[PDB]
Amino acid sequence: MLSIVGLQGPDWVLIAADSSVSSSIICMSENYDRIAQLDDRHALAMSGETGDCLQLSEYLQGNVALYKFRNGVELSSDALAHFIRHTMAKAVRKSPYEVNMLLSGYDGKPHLYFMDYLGTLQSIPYGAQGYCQYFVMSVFDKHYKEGLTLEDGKELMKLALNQIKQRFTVAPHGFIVKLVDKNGITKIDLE
Amino acid sequence: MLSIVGLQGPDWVLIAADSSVSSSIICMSENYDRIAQLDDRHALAMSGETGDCLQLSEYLQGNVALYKFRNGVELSSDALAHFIRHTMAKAVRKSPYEVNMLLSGYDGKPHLYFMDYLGTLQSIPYGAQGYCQYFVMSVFDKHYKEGLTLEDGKELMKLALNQIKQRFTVAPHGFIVKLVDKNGITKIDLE
Amino acid sequence: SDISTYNGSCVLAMAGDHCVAIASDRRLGVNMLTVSKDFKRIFQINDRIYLGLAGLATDVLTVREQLRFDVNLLELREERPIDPKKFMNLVKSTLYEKRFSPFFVTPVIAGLLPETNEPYLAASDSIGAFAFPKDFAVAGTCEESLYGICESAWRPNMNPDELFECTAKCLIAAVERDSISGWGGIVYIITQDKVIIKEIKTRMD
Amino acid sequence: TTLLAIQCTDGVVMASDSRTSSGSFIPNRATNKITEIQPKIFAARCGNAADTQFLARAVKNYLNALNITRENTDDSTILVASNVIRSLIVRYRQYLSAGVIVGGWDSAGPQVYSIEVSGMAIKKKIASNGSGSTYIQAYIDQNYREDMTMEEATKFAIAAVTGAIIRDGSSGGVVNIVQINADGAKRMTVRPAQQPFNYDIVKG
Amino acid sequence: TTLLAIQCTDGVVMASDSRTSSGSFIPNRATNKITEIQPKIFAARCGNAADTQFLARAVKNYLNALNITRENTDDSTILVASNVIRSLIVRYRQYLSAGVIVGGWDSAGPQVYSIEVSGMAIKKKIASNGSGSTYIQAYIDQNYREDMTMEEATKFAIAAVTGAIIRDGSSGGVVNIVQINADGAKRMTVRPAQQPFNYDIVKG
Amino acid sequence: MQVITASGAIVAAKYDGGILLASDLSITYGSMFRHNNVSHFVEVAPNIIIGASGEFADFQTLIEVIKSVILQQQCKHNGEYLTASEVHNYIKRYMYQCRSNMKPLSCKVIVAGINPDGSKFLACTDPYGASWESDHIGTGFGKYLQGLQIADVVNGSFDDVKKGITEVFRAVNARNTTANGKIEFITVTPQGINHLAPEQIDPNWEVV
Amino acid sequence: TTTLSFIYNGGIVVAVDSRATGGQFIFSQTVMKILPLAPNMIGTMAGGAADCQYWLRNLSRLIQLHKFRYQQPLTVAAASKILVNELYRYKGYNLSIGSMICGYDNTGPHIFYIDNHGSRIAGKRFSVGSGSTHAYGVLDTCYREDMTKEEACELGRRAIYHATYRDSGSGGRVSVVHITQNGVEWIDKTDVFDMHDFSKTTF
Amino acid sequence: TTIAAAIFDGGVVLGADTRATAGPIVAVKDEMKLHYISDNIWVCGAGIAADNDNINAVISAKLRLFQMNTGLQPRVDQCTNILASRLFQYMGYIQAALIVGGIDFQGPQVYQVAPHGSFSKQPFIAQGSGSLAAISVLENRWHNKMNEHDCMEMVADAIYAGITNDLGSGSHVNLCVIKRENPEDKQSKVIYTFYKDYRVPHENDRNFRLEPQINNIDVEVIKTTERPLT
Amino acid sequence: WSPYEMHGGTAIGICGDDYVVIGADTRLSVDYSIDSRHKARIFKMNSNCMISATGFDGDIDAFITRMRSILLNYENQHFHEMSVESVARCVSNTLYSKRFFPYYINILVGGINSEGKGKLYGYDPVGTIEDLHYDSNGSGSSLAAPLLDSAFGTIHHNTRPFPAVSLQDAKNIVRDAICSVTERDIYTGDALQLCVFTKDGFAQEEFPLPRH
Ligand SMILES: *C(=O)[C@]1([C@@H](O)[C@@H]2C=CCCC2)NC(=O)[C@@H]2CCO[C@@]21C
Ligand SMILES: *C(=O)[C@]1([C@@H](O)[C@@H]2C=CCCC2)NC(=O)[C@@H]2CCO[C@@]21C
Ligand SMILES: *C(=O)[C@]1([C@@H](O)[C@@H]2C=CCCC2)NC(=O)[C@@H]2CCO[C@@]21C
Repeated sequence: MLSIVGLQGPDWVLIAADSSVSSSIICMSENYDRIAQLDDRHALAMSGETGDCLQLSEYLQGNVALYKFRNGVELSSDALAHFIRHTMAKAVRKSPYEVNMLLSGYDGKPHLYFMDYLGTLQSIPYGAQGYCQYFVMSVFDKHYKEGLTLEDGKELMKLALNQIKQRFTVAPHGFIVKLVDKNGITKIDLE
Repeated sequence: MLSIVGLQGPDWVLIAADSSVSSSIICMSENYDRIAQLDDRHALAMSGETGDCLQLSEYLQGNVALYKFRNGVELSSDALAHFIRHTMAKAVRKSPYEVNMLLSGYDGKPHLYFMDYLGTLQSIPYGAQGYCQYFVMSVFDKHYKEGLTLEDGKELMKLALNQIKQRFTVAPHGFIVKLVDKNGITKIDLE
Repeated sequence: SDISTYNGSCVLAMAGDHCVAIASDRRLGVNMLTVSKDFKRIFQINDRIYLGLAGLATDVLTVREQLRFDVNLLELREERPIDPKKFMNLVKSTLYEKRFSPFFVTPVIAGLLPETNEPYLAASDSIGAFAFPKDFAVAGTCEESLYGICESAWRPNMNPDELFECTAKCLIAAVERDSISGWGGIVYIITQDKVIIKEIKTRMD
Repeated sequence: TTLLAIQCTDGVVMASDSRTSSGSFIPNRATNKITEIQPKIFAARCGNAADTQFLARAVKNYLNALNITRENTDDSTILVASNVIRSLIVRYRQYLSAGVIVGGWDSAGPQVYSIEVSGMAIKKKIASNGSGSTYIQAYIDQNYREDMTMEEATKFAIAAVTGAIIRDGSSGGVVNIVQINADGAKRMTVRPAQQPFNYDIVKG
Repeated sequence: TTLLAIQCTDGVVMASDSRTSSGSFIPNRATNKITEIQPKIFAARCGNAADTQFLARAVKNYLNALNITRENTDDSTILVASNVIRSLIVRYRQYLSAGVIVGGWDSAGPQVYSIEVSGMAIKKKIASNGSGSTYIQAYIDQNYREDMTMEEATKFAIAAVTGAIIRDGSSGGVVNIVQINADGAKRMTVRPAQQPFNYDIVKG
Repeated sequence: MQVITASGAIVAAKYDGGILLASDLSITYGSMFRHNNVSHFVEVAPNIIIGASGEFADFQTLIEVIKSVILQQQCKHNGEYLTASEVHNYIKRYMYQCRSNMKPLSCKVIVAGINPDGSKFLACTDPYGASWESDHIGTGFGKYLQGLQIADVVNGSFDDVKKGITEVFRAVNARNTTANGKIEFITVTPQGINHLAPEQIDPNWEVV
Repeated sequence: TTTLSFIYNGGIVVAVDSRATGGQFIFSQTVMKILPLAPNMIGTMAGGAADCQYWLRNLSRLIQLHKFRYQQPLTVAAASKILVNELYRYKGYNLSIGSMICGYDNTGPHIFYIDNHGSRIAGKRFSVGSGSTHAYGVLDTCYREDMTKEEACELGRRAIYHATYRDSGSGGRVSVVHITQNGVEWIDKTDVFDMHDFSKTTF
Repeated sequence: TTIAAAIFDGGVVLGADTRATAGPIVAVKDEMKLHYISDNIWVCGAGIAADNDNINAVISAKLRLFQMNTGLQPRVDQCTNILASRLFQYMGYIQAALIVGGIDFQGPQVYQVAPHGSFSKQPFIAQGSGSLAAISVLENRWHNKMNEHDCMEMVADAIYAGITNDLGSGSHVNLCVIKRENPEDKQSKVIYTFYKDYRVPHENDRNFRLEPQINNIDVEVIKTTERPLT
Repeated sequence: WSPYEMHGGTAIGICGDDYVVIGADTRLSVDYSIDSRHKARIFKMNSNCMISATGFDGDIDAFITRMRSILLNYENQHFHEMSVESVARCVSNTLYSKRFFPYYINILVGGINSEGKGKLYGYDPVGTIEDLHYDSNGSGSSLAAPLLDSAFGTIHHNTRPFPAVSLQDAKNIVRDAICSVTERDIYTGDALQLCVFTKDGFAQEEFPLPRH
């Protein structure tokens, strides 16, 4: 039930994730990077058990690199999104990966995909996995404008994360936000 | 599983409680006063369902006032603590009040009582109900000195609440701390 | 897991040479968490009767207060202190009146007979199935540990010093093998003349 | 348990086994499953032993209550016994797993009522109940005649309860016979040595 | 279901009921519960109908397999049929709730093996199985004789299976008789009109 | 683990000349006395008898396994049978294998035999695979309805051991629902296996 | 159980209790909850005792195999990754491994929290076990980066001591290990009974 | 537990082991399972020790009040009916599997009363965990009109059989012989003789014990205070 | 269906400077019934060590057979009898091989190492290994453990040196503890098998215990 929130802009994607890793009632770390950079172009925020998320992230990143090396071409964001969807569809039926993801990738066009452990793939302008969607979707609906600037995008993502902090009972102690744009995945701070 | 923490000093008691009330995954309020001032001398921090805590607090406060009015004498802290214990012992067996409390009272001597829904009454120098005890007891053990000053007491309670915030997965969005001394129960801010 | 295991307890009583010794761990634990090290499980019921309640702290206090209600009423209505056997039957009645909603405490009555001054141990289960061991009466989550150590260690005719010696050592051995019990011990040596309340040091882990 | 009450022309033959079973253990091997409710009214008991004994004692109480305000104490007593057995079973159907065949003699003559564990009371000329009655249902149907006298019915009931004892693990021991006529009730015990059949009937 | 195979001096009489029951509904009222494994080897089937029919077809396969490498096809065939029934039941005890009485004639003569639902195979002179066999256990013990011929055993088996049909709801319909001698197997069907007893035997 | 067609109690006890095993010849279907004259013991070797209390289908499967293995080792050894210790060890390992496969043979299996050295060997393997060698072994209610009637006379004279086993099986017939019929006695002596005439061990019925 | 490990300027201090207890009974108070893996790497044992001991000695075997196969020793990240992959392959088998892979490699100090569940979290301060919350409270309240070796070892020792006091599952003796570039150093096993200050009346 | 009461020619012999277990551990090695009901009636009980003790005390009080008000000797079938009704009204929750053994005008009577209230008059009865090991001896050695000593030995041997064969039973064999003070006089006073530890199995005693008790635990006393006992 | 019989019975091991004294009750029993009054549970694995298993007897026999198989394989493939420490590691790995179908047996591996020093190793059913000066396993483990703690004080003070208890004194301690367990644990009883591993080899003694 970890809070990962994606926000797609005209030429960027702000992908944020709960940075607090936990063991039972203990917050083991306050800066755990739950967003997985499968490629230099794609950051996969993952909500789920830390072990399942780590193993799935490593598998997907290894497969993306293997596709890049086997064939001298990098996966697209639609191709990678559907590869993740195929992986999750295989898993659910046999040996399920219990991870709900937001795949944010920039391959010349911004892309944000709502993915879940079952394998529902949907390109979204904004979304979230965990209970944070119940808190952030409305704010996006209330404040997202087409053609949103990157600064307005950071403001809107900050608003969504602040809503997670304020209204979600299990408030993440912090978030790690990453900007996925033509320059790649860069970790940022929203203040 | 709400975080209430009590700390008894030489002539004062710092009783703090989770100030975040909640409905399901929603933090309804961020300043809910979970500490119940049954008397002008006794503040009862309560951890449990908001309804059970409110009803038990109102019953105990009404009974304390009724004792003060029926007889021209106020209940002691031991007498009030054992009255609460009797109430909880009655409840557990028939119609249980699912509230774990810390009764902090000053009747010329500081008193802090660890009370639980079952009815275990124990005078304690410091304690906590909820999962916060797993995080704060050690800090008290590590940093509590007999004859602790009120400022050192506030520092130690602040340390315990900071440990709750940092290491407890469900970190309370804030705490309400009350000083129970010869001047009564005064709400304070630990910064 | 279990309600009795909620509050770890370890109460022992031993019979000596015209003297008894009731020891108890001093820990108020909540399952695996230590809440206090100053929890009183042994209570003086009469000048020559001590009751250690090994079990749920809630029911330790409830049973202690209910038996102080019964013993005080008996001594007021009879102008006489309650006998160790009379108090044993009183505790048996108190527990069996709640037989079907039992108190989760096992009582251990360590007393001296009013005239002969002989040791009187009487440990029951949650519902007053009292035993009357001439050697040692154990109770609490350390029950197996206490039984094992006291079976080998207890010897007949122990004077107050030797009786304290095994009560303390044997209780220490029991509590140090019980995770939810320990954090200090208290041993009440009841003799003809005096009650010696020695707080013994056990492991605090 | 094997219960077999036969309402004859000249009396009632209540045959029963004597085996109380706790699983595969026989706590009582000489059980009196037919309880003397009244000198000429008996209750053969099957199902839970405690429930059936409570039923017998409660029916003794109910039949004495029937006599509080009346002087014809031997009138409709068997029918009332069956009715009270049935009302206690239906009233306590959740807690009482008891079936009772109440048979005897009263002003109305010989009677045999089979109250089932469900609480269904039926006046029966031939009534059987218990686990062992199943094994002897066909035997009874082939060997029971309406015209059997109390001695003929006693022999047939001994044979049937012996067959049930042989084929049922829950049924065993001695054949407790009660012969109730107008004069009174005669108890008999048919021990395994005096039983007409043995385990040797199995496989020929 | 009532199964009753009798190993006579001059053959084997396999009597069965014809009632397949799905709870209180009878999907098949004329069931052939005795399956012709071989011309002189038949399997009376009780328990789950699907499991018993699979058992019959698998035993046909196993007995044909027994004949792949041998020419004495009528030698030890009944014992092997019982053994394969028993090995399939124990092998599939979790999934097959099947009891089978396999009887017939082979080089060893007439034989009747009762393989229980547990998978216990016993060569029996008189074998019975199914819910209805319980009601007729005592009847069989009282009326079965080792010296009965195939006709005497056929009459007795018709009577016993008819009694079971009457007293058992799970057992009913016609009495499927199979008479296996050295010459072969003769099937007979005793319809309710031709059955010796009726429901009227109940209560006399 | 489930018992349906069950073999009744078995009481085996070593006496001077060998091992005396008693058990009814009745298999019970639940509580019903279903089969009579069915010996609960199977002579797997001239000086090795094997009985079992509990599911008799699992004891027929175990006897099939035992006979197959004895036949294998007999063909290998040109007629020589496995010893009672070897047969019981194989039963212990096969019943533990069945338990480990989660398909236990729900029968407590007594192996009573004379080893070639002449030492009486009486051992038991429970459905779970726990095996133990003892001078006297009761299985089923023969274990429970025993007391000191066997232990006091075990390894004693044949008459004393026979009387003790007869007392135990009188108790069994009296207080075991599945106890039906004659109690067969089998003497496994170094001179072979002798099936003594089955005896009706009547309970004292003057209780009524 | 209570195991802790923290990276300060001078190295990695790993302090562990020694209590194995199931239910109420204390099966042991001398359990070694630090299993060496490499000359400058150890793995802590928390949760299931058999699981942690088998998988940490298996990880030691794999580290030795890698060092002999390839001259470069297996790093602390690589070792923790091996362990976490092996443990995740047994997800759903109810393994219970809580284990901090604390080692000094070519890239410096590294603590990786490894769990049966497959979580592999890098960090400079971890505590695993029933009493790990108490050790965390003592650490986070008293931890400094510039503590001397003695100060850091005493911090870990006192955190384990407070965990043993407040947790029934923790007890025995604090085995303290100091891991530096040079290699694993086993500081001492200090009985928490001696660490308790009985002059205090509050605990 | 192993409790066994039989009826001999002159009376009743009840017997019980003296081992109470708090699970797999022997809490008591001298447990009293033979409960005095009245001068003529003793009940030996199994099941829950508290339930047995309390129900036996309650029925003993009921029959003492009966004998006081009415001047009548309590009847064994009367005690058994009261016990069975009480156990039935508690639906078996009072786990007191009792064996009533007494002598009234109807002679020596032994009744069993199951925890659920099912009673039964039987010549010899064995209840408890070792009830089967005991009943075997009772099955083989009880006969009509046996003398007092043979019934005493039989009941003690049945309790010993339960002791040895059953883990829940052990320690000593306590007997209680209800008998008429003058056996030839059927109207003589019904007295009882309780043979505590009638059998003390020597093979079941503590056979070893460290004469120098080795102990390396040292007691450190935090605080000592002495208070008068008055 | 639970594939274990949860057999009771206590084994008390005490490691010495040059000896190891494991005393286990012979009795095999579960559910108020004694399957075997005598059923040895301490086995001489080789000339270096002995294994004492308490718990399910099927699993005791299976694990002891597996350990004998592995020690024979080690003797054949590594040309010497497996040492007590090597046997201890092998016991840990053998028990863990069934981590998901555990042998429900608690193991005490007591032996004499190449140094001549006593080596006792305690185990749980899932294969936790622990080099111990003393240990107690089985139904009376909770009973017997305080006895050993008092005899040695190791639990009371973990870091103090283990007292130099003589071989005969350790044998007496194990006997007394087993007798106390027999007095209190119903499952413990019948005969005590007191095995001692020393430089002189494996010695065995049979002491009666209360049958009841
Ligand atoms: C018979 O019904 C039976 C006996 O206990 C019987 C009960 C009523 C009269 C007293 C004895 N009841 C049972 O629970 C068993 C199982 C089937 O038959 C029993 C022996
Ligand atoms: C009989 O065994 C029965 C029949 O369905 C029967 C099965 C085997 C042969 C074919 C028809 N099996 C059942 O499940 C019902 C309940 C008892 O008897 C049945 C009618
Ligand atoms: C006997 O049944 C037993 C004893 O505690 C017994 C109880 C009633 C009379 C007092 C002593 N009850 C038990 O709970 C244990 C289990 C085995 O039998 C016991 C020893």
